[PDB]
Amino acid sequence: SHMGELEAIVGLGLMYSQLPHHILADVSLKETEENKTKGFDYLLKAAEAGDRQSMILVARAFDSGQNLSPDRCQDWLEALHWYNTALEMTDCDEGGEYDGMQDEPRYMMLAREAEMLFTGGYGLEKDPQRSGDLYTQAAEAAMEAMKGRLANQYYQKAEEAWAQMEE
Repeated sequence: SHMGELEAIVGLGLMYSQLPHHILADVSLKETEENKTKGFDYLLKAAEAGDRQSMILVARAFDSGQNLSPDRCQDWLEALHWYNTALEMTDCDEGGEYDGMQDEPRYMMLAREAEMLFTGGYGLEKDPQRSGDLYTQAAEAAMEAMKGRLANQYYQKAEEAWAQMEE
């Protein structure tokens, strides 16, 4: 025989009205919603909205200078103001710190604020007594957090504050 070998592929070329979605499927949305939500105005609008985490973000943004952008005047009074707010509006200070993950470390926030207030920065007033007291609150918060080393560290910092406070 001499037929049947090498079958010509004919009667093919159908089912084109389906079109695999793996090809030729523009499903890209022209809406950069996520972009403007990652913008300074949003963080601070949410800071004014009442979002504690967002307040901490803008605070550290003013402090670190990074997200504040370097083309803007570095003010630490606004930062201080926001740190105050976070501490004053937290419900984990009066015996309500039972989350497990300390995403808001009271003692470290207090410590930073203390240092800020005790140093100054031209625009921020140096109030030694507030810093001393703040170190004590920080260290006590650390004691409560079973952070003995940090407590005695800022306590030693506190002792030096009142030692230099005697002027």
